[PDB]
Amino acid sequence: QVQLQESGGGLVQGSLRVSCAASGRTFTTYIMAWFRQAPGKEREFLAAMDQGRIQYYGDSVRGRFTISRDYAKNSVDLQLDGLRPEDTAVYYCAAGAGFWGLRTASSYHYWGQGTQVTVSS
Amino acid sequence: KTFNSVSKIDRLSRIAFPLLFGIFNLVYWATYLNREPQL
Ligand SMILES: CCCCCCCC(=O)OC[C@H](COP(=O)(O)O[C@@H]1[C@H](O)[C@H](O)[C@@H](OP(=O)(O)O)[C@H](OP(=O)(O)O)[C@H]1O)OC(=O)CCCCCCC
Ligand SMILES: CCCCCCCCCCCC(=O)OC[C@H](COP(=O)([O-])O)OC(=O)CCCCCCCCCCC
Ligand SMILES: CCCCCCCCCC
Repeated sequence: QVQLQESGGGLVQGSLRVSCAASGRTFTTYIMAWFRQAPGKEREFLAAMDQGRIQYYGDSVRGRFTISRDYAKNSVDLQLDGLRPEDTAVYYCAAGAGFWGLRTASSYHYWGQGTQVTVSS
Repeated sequence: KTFNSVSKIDRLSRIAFPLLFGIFNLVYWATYLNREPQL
């Protein structure tokens, strides 16, 4: 059975690094992505990285968040810099084939449990 | 001169094998046809 563990901090005043490790399936040939869900708002696409090491970013978080992948360890990491109060949300790791997507959540079949992140001024 | 009776194994297999094969086809096609993402 496939699992996507996540790890990272919960509260910042700010820089952070949220990591995601996959088990039960090698995602070398899949796109690994990070999504974000704030309270009440719908799930939105933060970043994605492809087998060709090509990186796609959302407009809201272009130039701030940096996605990377460790293919040997089967993991995807997201470095977060320039945090703001509206960045408070649950951050989700996902893996998929990118059918009709690379930006739609429906294209990703495997999802992590989510990690809370909060920014306090 | 006695004769062999019709095998009850055959009698119940006639109803079992087609029935199980049809149920398998139902489950297989149902669980595999509707699998892709949609817009
Ligand atoms: C598809 C499986 C379905 C199993 C259905 C299971 C149905 C079931 O259990 O029936 C008993 C069966 C034999 O039944 P079967 O109809 O073939 O044999 C007749 C009858 O059962 C008696 O053996 C005989 O009567 P009697 O004793 O002399 O009075 C009669 O002799 P006659 O009339 O010719 O003179 C035989 O013709 O043998 C098993 O142990 C099953 C092993 C199954 C193992 C199956 C492994 C795949
Ligand atoms: C008699 C059958 C009645 C119905 C049983 C259930 C039918 C299932 C249809 C196929 C469902 C499916 O998606 O595949 C299930 C698994 C393989 O799973 P996966 O590896 O594709 O995730 O596929 C399998 O492991 C095989 C499924 C069928 C069970 C074995 C039937 C053997 C019949 C022998 C003669 C009686
Ligand atoms: C017993 C016959 C079951 C048929 C299942 C598949 C029908 C095709 C649906 C597109």
